Amino acid sequence: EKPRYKDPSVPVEERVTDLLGRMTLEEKMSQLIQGDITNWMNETTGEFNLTGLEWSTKMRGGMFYVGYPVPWDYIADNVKKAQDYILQNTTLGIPAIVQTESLHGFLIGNATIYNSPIGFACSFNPELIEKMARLIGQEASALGVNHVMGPVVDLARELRFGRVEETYGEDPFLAGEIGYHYTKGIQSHNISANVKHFVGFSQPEQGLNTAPVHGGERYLRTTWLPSFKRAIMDAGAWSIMSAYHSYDGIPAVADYHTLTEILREEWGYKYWVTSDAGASDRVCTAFKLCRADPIDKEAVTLAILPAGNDVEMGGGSYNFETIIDLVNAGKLDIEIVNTAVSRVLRAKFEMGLFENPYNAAPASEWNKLIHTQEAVDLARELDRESIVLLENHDNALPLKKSGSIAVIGPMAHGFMNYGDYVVYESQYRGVTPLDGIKAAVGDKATINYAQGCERWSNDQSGFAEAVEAAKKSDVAVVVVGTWSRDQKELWAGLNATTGAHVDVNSLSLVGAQAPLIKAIIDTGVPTVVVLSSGKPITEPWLSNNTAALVQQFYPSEQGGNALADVLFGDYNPSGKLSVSFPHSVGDLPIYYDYLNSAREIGDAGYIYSNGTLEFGHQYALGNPKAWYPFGYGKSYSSFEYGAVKLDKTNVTEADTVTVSVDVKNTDATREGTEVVQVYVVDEVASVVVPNRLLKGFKKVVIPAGQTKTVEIPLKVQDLGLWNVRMKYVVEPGAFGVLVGSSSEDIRGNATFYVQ
Amino acid sequence: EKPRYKDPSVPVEERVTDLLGRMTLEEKMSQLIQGDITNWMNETTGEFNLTGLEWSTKMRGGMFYVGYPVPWDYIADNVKKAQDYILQNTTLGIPAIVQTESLHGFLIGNATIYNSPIGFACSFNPELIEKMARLIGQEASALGVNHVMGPVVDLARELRFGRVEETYGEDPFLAGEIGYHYTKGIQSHNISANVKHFVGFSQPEQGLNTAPVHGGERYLRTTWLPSFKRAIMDAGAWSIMSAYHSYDGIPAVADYHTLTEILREEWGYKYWVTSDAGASDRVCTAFKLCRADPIDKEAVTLAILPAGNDVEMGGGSYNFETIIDLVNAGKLDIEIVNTAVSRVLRAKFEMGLFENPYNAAPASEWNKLIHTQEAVDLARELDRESIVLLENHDNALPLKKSGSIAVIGPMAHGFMNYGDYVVYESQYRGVTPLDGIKAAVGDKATINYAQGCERWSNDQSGFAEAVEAAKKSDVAVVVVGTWSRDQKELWAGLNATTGAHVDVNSLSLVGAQAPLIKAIIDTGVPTVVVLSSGKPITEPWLSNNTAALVQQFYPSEQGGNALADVLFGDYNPSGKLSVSFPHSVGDLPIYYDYLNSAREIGDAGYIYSNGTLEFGHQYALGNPKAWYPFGYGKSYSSFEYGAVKLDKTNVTEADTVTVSVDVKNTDATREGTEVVQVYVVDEVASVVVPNRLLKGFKKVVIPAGQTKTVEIPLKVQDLGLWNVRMKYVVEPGAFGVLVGSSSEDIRGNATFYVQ
Ligand SMILES: OC[C@H]1O[C@@H](O)[C@H](O)[C@@H](O)[C@@H]1O[C@@H]1O[C@H](CO[C@H]2OC[C@@H](O)[C@H](O)[C@H]2O)[C@@H](O[C@@H]2O[C@H](CO[C@H]3OC[C@@H](O)[C@H](O)[C@H]3O)[C@@H](O[C@@H]3O[C@H](CO[C@H]4OC[C@@H](O)[C@H](O)[C@H]4O)[C@@H](O)[C@H](O)[C@H]3O)[C@H](O)[C@H]2O)[C@H](O)[C@H]1O
Ligand SMILES: OC[C@H]1O[C@@H](O)[C@H](O)[C@@H](O)[C@@H]1O[C@@H]1O[C@H](CO[C@H]2OC[C@@H](O)[C@H](O)[C@H]2O)[C@@H](O[C@@H]2O[C@H](CO[C@H]3OC[C@@H](O)[C@H](O)[C@H]3O)[C@@H](O[C@@H]3O[C@H](CO[C@H]4OC[C@@H](O)[C@H](O)[C@H]4O)[C@@H](O)[C@H](O)[C@H]3O)[C@H](O)[C@H]2O)[C@H](O)[C@H]1O
Ligand SMILES: *[C@@H]1O[C@H](CO)[C@@H](O[C@@H]2O[C@H](CO)[C@@H](O)[C@H](O)[C@H]2NC(C)=O)[C@H](O)[C@H]1NC(C)=O
Ligand SMILES: *[C@@H]1O[C@H](CO)[C@@H](O[C@@H]2O[C@H](CO)[C@@H](O)[C@H](O)[C@H]2NC(C)=O)[C@H](O)[C@H]1NC(C)=O
Ligand SMILES: O[C@@H]1[C@@H](O)[C@H](O)O[C@H](CO[C@H]2OC[C@@H](O)[C@H](O)[C@H]2O)[C@H]1O
Ligand SMILES: O[C@@H]1[C@@H](O)[C@H](O)O[C@H](CO[C@H]2OC[C@@H](O)[C@H](O)[C@H]2O)[C@H]1O
Ligand SMILES: *[C@@H]1O[C@H](CO)[C@@H](O)[C@H](O)[C@H]1NC(C)=O
Ligand SMILES: *[C@@H]1O[C@H](CO)[C@@H](O)[C@H](O)[C@H]1NC(C)=O
Ligand SMILES: *[C@@H]1O[C@H](CO)[C@@H](O)[C@H](O)[C@H]1NC(C)=O
Ligand SMILES: *[C@@H]1O[C@H](CO)[C@@H](O)[C@H](O)[C@H]1NC(C)=O
Ligand SMILES: *[C@@H]1O[C@H](CO)[C@@H](O)[C@H](O)[C@H]1NC(C)=O
Ligand SMILES: *[C@@H]1O[C@H](CO)[C@@H](O)[C@H](O)[C@H]1NC(C)=O
Ligand SMILES: *[C@@H]1O[C@H](CO)[C@@H](O)[C@H](O)[C@H]1NC(C)=O
Ligand SMILES: *[C@@H]1O[C@H](CO)[C@@H](O)[C@H](O)[C@H]1NC(C)=O
Ligand SMILES: *[C@@H]1O[C@H](CO)[C@@H](O)[C@H](O)[C@H]1NC(C)=O
Ligand SMILES: *[C@@H]1O[C@H](CO)[C@@H](O)[C@H](O)[C@H]1NC(C)=O
Ligand SMILES: *[C@@H]1O[C@H](CO)[C@@H](O)[C@H](O)[C@H]1NC(C)=O
Ligand SMILES: *[C@@H]1O[C@H](CO)[C@@H](O)[C@H](O)[C@H]1NC(C)=O
Ligand SMILES: [Ca+2]
Ligand SMILES: [Ca+2]
Repeated sequence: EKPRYKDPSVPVEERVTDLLGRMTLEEKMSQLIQGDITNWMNETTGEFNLTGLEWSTKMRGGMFYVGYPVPWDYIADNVKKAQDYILQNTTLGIPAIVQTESLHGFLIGNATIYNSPIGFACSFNPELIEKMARLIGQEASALGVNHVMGPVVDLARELRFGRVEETYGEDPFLAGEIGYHYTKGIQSHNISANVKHFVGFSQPEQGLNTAPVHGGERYLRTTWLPSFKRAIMDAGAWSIMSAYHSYDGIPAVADYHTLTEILREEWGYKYWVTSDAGASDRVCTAFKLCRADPIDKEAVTLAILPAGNDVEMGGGSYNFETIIDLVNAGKLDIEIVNTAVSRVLRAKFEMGLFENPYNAAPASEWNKLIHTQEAVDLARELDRESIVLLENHDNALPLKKSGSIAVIGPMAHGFMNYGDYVVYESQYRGVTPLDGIKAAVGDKATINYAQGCERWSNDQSGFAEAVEAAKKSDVAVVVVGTWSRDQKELWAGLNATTGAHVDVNSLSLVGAQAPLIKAIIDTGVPTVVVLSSGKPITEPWLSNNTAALVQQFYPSEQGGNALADVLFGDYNPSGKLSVSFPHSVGDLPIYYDYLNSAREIGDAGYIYSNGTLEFGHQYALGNPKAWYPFGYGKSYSSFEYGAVKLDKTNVTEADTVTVSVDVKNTDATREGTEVVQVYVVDEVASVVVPNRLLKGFKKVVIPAGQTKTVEIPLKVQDLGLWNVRMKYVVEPGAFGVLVGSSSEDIRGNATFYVQ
Repeated sequence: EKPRYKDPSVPVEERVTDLLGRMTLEEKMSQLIQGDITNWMNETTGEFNLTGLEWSTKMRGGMFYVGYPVPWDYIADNVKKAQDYILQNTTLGIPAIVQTESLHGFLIGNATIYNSPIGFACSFNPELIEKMARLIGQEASALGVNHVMGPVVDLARELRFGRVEETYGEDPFLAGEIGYHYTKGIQSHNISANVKHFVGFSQPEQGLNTAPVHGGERYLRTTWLPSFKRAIMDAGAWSIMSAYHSYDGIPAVADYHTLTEILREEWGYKYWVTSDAGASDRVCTAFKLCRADPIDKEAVTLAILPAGNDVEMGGGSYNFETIIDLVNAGKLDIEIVNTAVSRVLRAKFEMGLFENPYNAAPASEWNKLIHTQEAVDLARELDRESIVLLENHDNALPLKKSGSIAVIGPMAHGFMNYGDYVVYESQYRGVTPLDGIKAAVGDKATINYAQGCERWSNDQSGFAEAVEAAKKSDVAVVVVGTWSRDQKELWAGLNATTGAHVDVNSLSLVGAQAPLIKAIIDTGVPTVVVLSSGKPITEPWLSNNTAALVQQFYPSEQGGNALADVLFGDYNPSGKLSVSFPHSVGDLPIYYDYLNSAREIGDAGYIYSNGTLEFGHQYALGNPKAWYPFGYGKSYSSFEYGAVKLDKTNVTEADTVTVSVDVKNTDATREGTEVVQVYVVDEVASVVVPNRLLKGFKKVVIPAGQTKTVEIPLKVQDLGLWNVRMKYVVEPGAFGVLVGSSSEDIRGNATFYVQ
């Protein structure tokens, strides 16, 4: 007599079948459309509108967005009102999924802000990233959130595109490892991850946000899909978000081959796909696959729902409201609707929502769960591990805590240089470089600060003050780079050089920043430049014209403390680049995993700083090789690698090859951390393959003078290619194993053979 | 009793069967490998080596290259020796194909040099290009050549790549029309064309010569293949050359899908495919599909010959010498060899070579066939029709033949600015801008010449002389641009900014050229800039800071006379751009036929010349829209278009729609020529398609005040797409017809509907 779907002990598929058979067609439509908390919650006052909750639950009640910059109790209270309404005032009581952003911290004011993804990928520390994700899930779940819109497992393969910072770099393997760990950390709370943006999104034409992508099926399977497969199938993500683009002319939101044939029929994915925000309308408005004005809502629904895009996100025209009419007209098979709903319900059952619909903590516990010291300490630790040392001439770094230090530049103080996907007014809280350097030295050194310039201006009126600061100091630290905006300022249109919908046609420093550096170097004071940015910057004259060069991708709220830890030697920098740096925007793309036959062609030309021209061929007056390659990063210590050893030389597809190498820290006094990287070369292939691929790594702490044996496993099944019949095969033959300190700095090699 | 293959009256397929059944395996191998005239001809002395001819005919005798910078009689005599040896000293007497380059003129000294392809495509005059090709074939056949290595029907879709100049622009339709006409003109002589480079070659990664191409099958079929289909199938080209690249990871030289499934099984191509020069070795050396050192010649042959690449070009390791061993070992089916040989023989029979093996004229007739006044006049006419007027402020142009005129700049005099694929020392003959301007004015104007700068230097020591020339003149013409090299200097490594193996990471003027222009403008003398180049140049400040701006892609030997014809008003410029011009190399790609959802996104930023920054989004500080779009070009006259009329509004796939529009020349006095362009929009599609596509045009001469009715046919069968099943369909629905003066300057529109 009680419904079987309410029984926690019944197998999930039986619960899904029982619930689906009780649902009206309107109740099915409602599970597939995303609502919004502001449908019942006034964003300024927090005041409740029942009529709005009734409508939202009826028409778009399966899940709703909560990413507004409001007090914690507005979110907790109005989420509770929604879950209570569902239980008391609907027949079936299907609990809502409650969605927000988490990219590099729970998107609510005064929560912990971690460094941006492109930066924490430079840690090469997926276990530390899993701890971050567990703390983000702790913070989110405290307020009643049960779904976060991450990770991004897109690859940074088009450096003009504004969302490079949101990715884990250009490499499929590193992005897949980080996405697996991030997904696992979030879902350890029974909160759903949302792997995005499926698939092939982040190589837009011209670098423009949402522009179409040129590519074939071999590139899609070889490069784009692996990070998705690691986060979705291996970590068991409960949801996916499809993308805005077309890939070889098929919209991602309407691609049956990717969303159904690969994702379900090949991989066996069990759960649901949502569109991106207004991605449904784009089928007509951007792609012209239907009438745009007025929008053909039926045509949108008939394109995307049968393709395998189960859920329509807000931000569009709510085209799926046509489902009732389409099923009643015989234009849409009820089985397609039932499959979509089943996917959403399956995730909600497995998450535990029917047994625990509202997971918020009481108000008295929020300060014990959100912005804890454990989370702030982890923010500092992970930021510190992400900093990449690019140059260090004649032991300029680390700095002594003595004498006088100039701290110069627009990114040194006055605002926090956060990446995108932070809440409004975040930039007014956190540790700046100046704050961290002043705290580090105390009364032992004099700090001479000068802004030098505004990041958004070519005005040089601040230079004389900065030159005076440098001249009165023993060393100068100059902090410059790119900037983004928070989730109100970005969409209001305030100036930026990176972030969603902020694309660039140049990677050089903007405004007076490069001339500011030149003015300080020209004092003859040793000058340490810190790049504070969301993507590569092209200024190759910095490598040999400064005393040291440090990369800190957009910081955590502890950014200046992490930076001072490295600058003063309390931490030996250990980061390695997650993305290759070109010499110029004219040299793109620059990824390290180019196909054999790319990049290494001919001789490069050069333009001397005095204007002399030295003509070459690839290019006439420039260089297509990376300025700094994927995996690059220096240390205050030096590392010497021994002979590479394999445990097995003659293997099957079924085998694991363990790579062993002894690494010695040859420094006289300082412990350091090395990221040992393993690149695999498929020496002879039946189709053209990537020249080399990262397939393992290990980050190892090595005391001064000590030797550590580093072991890295290679699963042979993971080393295959997509052959001329579009089948995945590990072909018999030789595989080279290249071991070293970057994708170019190879210190040893070995070979094994697949039979 | 006499062999059937010798009977001219026997059907070609019976001749092929009879000859093939008489051939040894070595004789079959020899038809599939390209020899070289220098195997028997000393390039310096012309002296004959019989032993060399015997070997070359035995091992690689089907065809041979003759592109060396030698006297006419060296070519004629040593070709005759080869054809005579074949007839007297081989069993079967299979006549040789005799190959050279023809791109923009027969590649031998003192033959007619036409303007480069990217330039003559701006004529939008395929009938005039067919007359050029007929004259190139007259010149080549005079010396015993029977095969030319063109046309290039690649598209200029990557502006960094050095071979943009060799193409007919970025548009499939225009490139297909020109390639059809060029092929037809050559083959009217019973000389074979060689359509190249099949397929998808000219979008290399990073812009680098021979680098791999990312793209899908829909892009390949939609954009890359159509120009090939027009030149190959509609004009009946007797040969094709495959390319150096990989496309989505399949080498073009080893692609069974393109070379066999599309080219033969879909299209029904009857003839042969050659590799490019050393393209066979690349299967191992660049693509790593086999051992490189020592080269696995068997593996190369097993990859490319069965794929459909019949003939191995010289410049590699002559891998096909393994055919005998491979057939004898049972590794290569004799039927694959027999099919390849049959394709070569079929072309040789159809050409008429067995009846006429040596087509050279006698020496007494060479000056009546090569470099005739008819050919030189056509060179001037076609060059003049190719010049594009970009700007003309306040009737600066045309110039009067009075007063004083300054002629300034590195490209104004001292060398001819020819494109690539000219013979060694060509640059010392032809009409420079200065030569043409001095000839035009005679004693009616004073010409003040100054070089101003060297194209390859930032030295400004010549500026004072040029400023003095400008100040003493009423108007200044400044000639700058890019440069290439001839077929000895290019491969010797001399400096260049365009041409095969000369790729660039910037499109801005090189060296002191832009500062030279600024120095002349700053005199206050009206300044007319002529861009003399092989591809777009990015200098947007020229549009509104000069008096006039003229584009002349690399000239003919009559270049300065054609330029003076336009500058002084004897010809009203009529060219339209074959390729879109971006604002910056950071904005690429820039083709006009982008897919719906590309390019038109968001708001553009700007950097003022005073350094003020104006932030946008696409891009933060730049503009992804073209500076000048495909099809752009001004006139001294103005044109007013009437209403667009269609003869039929309701059509089938079988129908032709004729577009009619009245065009009036509204100038007070001057006749002018307009290129009326017709763009088709498929308003609603089942897959994402190009936003608009050129599908017809007509170049029309209109006297001042006159109205002409222009009629352009559209074959509805040509307006389809490649659907989600990769089938070509013309889908029922609306097609917009946009008529105008460029791809952006649309003056009228109409709609028809397919049933
Ligand atoms: O109306 C124009 C303009 O008016 C001004 O008055 C106002 O200041 C602007 O806000 C406004 O623009 C719209 O703003 C919102 C964000 O609004 C905040 O600012 C005002 C505050 O008062 C308010 O509290 C805030 O809500 C933008 O939202 C962003 O939308 C993008 C997608 O939209 C962009 O990208 C695609 C392109 O096609 C569009 O034209 C472009 O604008 C999101 O991008 C995807 O979003 C999802 C998250 O979705 C969630 O937020 C959006 C919502 O509709 C949906 O229901 C939610 O689930 C990510 O997970 C994906 O990774 C990402 O790809 C942004 O996150 C989102 O914040 C509007 O775009 C804008 O028009
Ligand atoms: O050995 C290095 C260097 O030594 C110096 O001493 C010398 O000055 C250089 O010549 C030399 O380099 C080689 O030069 C030849 C051209 O040689 C001329 O200059 C010297 C003169 O004394 C002599 O009479 C001349 O022959 C180059 O030839 C060009 O080759 C390219 C292809 O090679 C390039 O592109 C691919 C890349 O993989 C290579 O590394 C790169 O060098 C042609 O490109 C294709 O060629 C065909 C035409 O083929 C015909 O010419 C080449 C020949 O082997 C073949 O048998 C012929 O059919 C075009 O139709 C295609 O469109 C194009 O894609 C050039 O046309 C060709 O002139 C050598 O590359 C170079 O190594
Ligand atoms: C970029 O945005 C900043 C705001 O972040 C603008 O800064 C304001 O500029 C005016 C005059 O330029 C000042 O009086 C305000 O005090 C500025 N605010 C801050 C926080 O500095 C800046 O003008 C914008 N720049 C451009 C070029 O758009
Ligand atoms: C580019 O190539 C030209 C040859 O075309 C070089 O010109 C020679 O330069 C030397 C000294 O620079 C002169 O003495 C010769 O007279 C020049 N020859 C000509 C024909 O002008 C030029 O040097 C090269 N430039 C670079 C930067 O490589
Ligand atoms: O200061 C450390 C040294 O102690 C260690 O021995 O070498 C490191 C690497 O320095 C090289 O790479 C960076 C360049 O900028 C240097 O000039 C090189 O010696 C240093 O950080
Ligand atoms: O000189 C002719 C005029 O006679 C004709 O009337 O307009 C033409 C086009 O000029 C426009 O386009 C080019 C820009 O540079 C001008 O400023 C525009 O008026 C002229 O060539
Ligand atoms: C939210 O509250 C304020 C009143 O204090 C109001 O100005 C605004 O209109 C309200 N928003 C909505 C959509 O009712
Ligand atoms: C309350 O919500 C209903 C239904 O969406 C809406 O019509 C009404 O305008 C809302 N009132 C306020 C004050 O926002
Ligand atoms: C249920 O709806 C009734 C109005 O019909 C309302 O009085 C009651 O507060 C609602 N309860 C919840 C928990 O939403
Ligand atoms: C959390 O999710 C797992 C996996 O579906 C499930 O087994 C478990 O019961 C869930 N826990 C709760 C408390 O709902
Ligand atoms: C800086 O110096 C070293 C010279 O030892 C060199 O390897 C590197 O290429 C130089 N970097 C740049 C950007 O010029
Ligand atoms: C510029 O620097 C180069 C390289 O050191 C040198 O060869 C050249 O002579 C210098 N040029 C000038 C014009 O000073
Ligand atoms: C061609 O002739 C000249 C002799 O005048 C000679 O120097 C050169 O070696 C000859 N070439 C060959 C390959 O024999
Ligand atoms: C003549 O050709 C033969 C065969 O290729 C070659 O061995 C011999 O060296 C050549 N002699 C000259 C003078 O080039
Ligand atoms: C044929 O070969 C013989 C040498 O065996 C030679 O004497 C004769 O000149 C050759 N004839 C021709 C036309 O090549
Ligand atoms: C020229 O080619 C055509 C087409 O194959 C052929 O019909 C004709 O006989 C040829 N003419 C000569 C003189 O060989
Ligand atoms: C030149 O001037 C006209 C202003 O009427 C404008 O259309 C064009 O955009 C300007 N060109 C550039 C390159 O600024
Ligand atoms: C630069 O030009 C802009 C645009 O005319 C003007 O707004 C700005 O005031 C000028 N800037 C300076 C610093 O002169
Ligand atoms: Ca292999
Ligand atoms: Ca249509």
